[PDB]
Amino acid sequence: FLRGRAYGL
Amino acid sequence: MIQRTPKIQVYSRHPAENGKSNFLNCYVSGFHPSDIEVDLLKNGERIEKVEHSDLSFSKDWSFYLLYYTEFTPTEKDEYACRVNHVTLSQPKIVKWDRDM
Amino acid sequence: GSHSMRYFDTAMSRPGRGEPRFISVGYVDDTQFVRFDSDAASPRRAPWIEQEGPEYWDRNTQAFKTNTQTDRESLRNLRGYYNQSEAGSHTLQSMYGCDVGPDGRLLRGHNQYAYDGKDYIALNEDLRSWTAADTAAQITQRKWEAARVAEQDRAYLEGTCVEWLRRYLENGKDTLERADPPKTHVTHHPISDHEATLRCWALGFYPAEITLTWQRDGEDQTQDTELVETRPAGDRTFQKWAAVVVPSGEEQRYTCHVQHEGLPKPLTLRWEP
Ligand code: NA
Repeated sequence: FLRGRAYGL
Repeated sequence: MIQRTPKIQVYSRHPAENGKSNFLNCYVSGFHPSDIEVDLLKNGERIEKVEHSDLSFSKDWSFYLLYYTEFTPTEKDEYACRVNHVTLSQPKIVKWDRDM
Repeated sequence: GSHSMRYFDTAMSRPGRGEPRFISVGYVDDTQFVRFDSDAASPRRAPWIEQEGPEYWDRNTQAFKTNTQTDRESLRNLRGYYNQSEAGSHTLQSMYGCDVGPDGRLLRGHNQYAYDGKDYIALNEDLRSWTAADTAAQITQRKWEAARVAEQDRAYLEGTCVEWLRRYLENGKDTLERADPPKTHVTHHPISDHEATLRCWALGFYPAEITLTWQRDGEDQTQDTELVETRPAGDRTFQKWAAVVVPSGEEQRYTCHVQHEGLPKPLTLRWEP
């Protein structure tokens, strides 16, 4: 189950 | 930036025996960046149709890929894997050896 | 015993050849169960994932779309952080997921990043603080602290990640919780009149973790042993060998020792002519 990563570098 | 040259292994899925169908594998690993060219050779000639795994990497961030094709080994046919990468001045050929 | 779920994500810019390619590969232990690829011609891997419904896939595909956009934006910001030109190709990788123990409780969480093959930032084991590799990553750290990103990552890792890994382990029990022991043999090849190679083989094993060693008179030959990297067979299983060069006639002083989860206890092998 994929984490949706909303914050970038 | 930093670059890592591929390690290369050429081998069969199952122990090789002449006349019995098998898979020929070329495993490339430990490399960076990810762009890489891999060919399987039969008697020096590129096998036109080969499959590969989905790009992934190890805990140390280095990439790996498995290239493979179905084949039936015989006593005379020679197989090899030919690999090129930015780290390599020219393509590197590794011969299939049944004992490795 | 213990199990892990991990996603390995790679974003790679390619100036002049479109937007950066993004690929995300998910694993339970050494079994790949899913792949999302921005270059996939048709979006529609493991059998136990097949029972998941359309709602599961809707949510996963949305997450992939978000990650594609997030990583493409990160690649753009990273070029700035390192004063790089817009002409070269660069790579952003991340790994994240959870490890659980035999009882299925969280053992630890993971969320880390590398840029052009170098560690950039990572979520600490406490799931509350960051370790930044350089002054660029310190910027990300500042922003992530201000936005309470770790609190959200801790939430996923302790809840959702573990919940789904437990579910996959339950549905995929027959393969995910089955260890296949190595099939082992020793071969012997003279390299001259005076020396020969003994090669200790392990084939058909799962999972990949294995220990192969040679001993001479009960002493480990770490320095003299050639060890190849563990390699995939193509059919779920893995292979490995270890070789030593021995003086002709001294072969019986050498023993190969094999340790693997699928083995009740270590094997001890010798060349048998
Ligand atoms: Na830090």
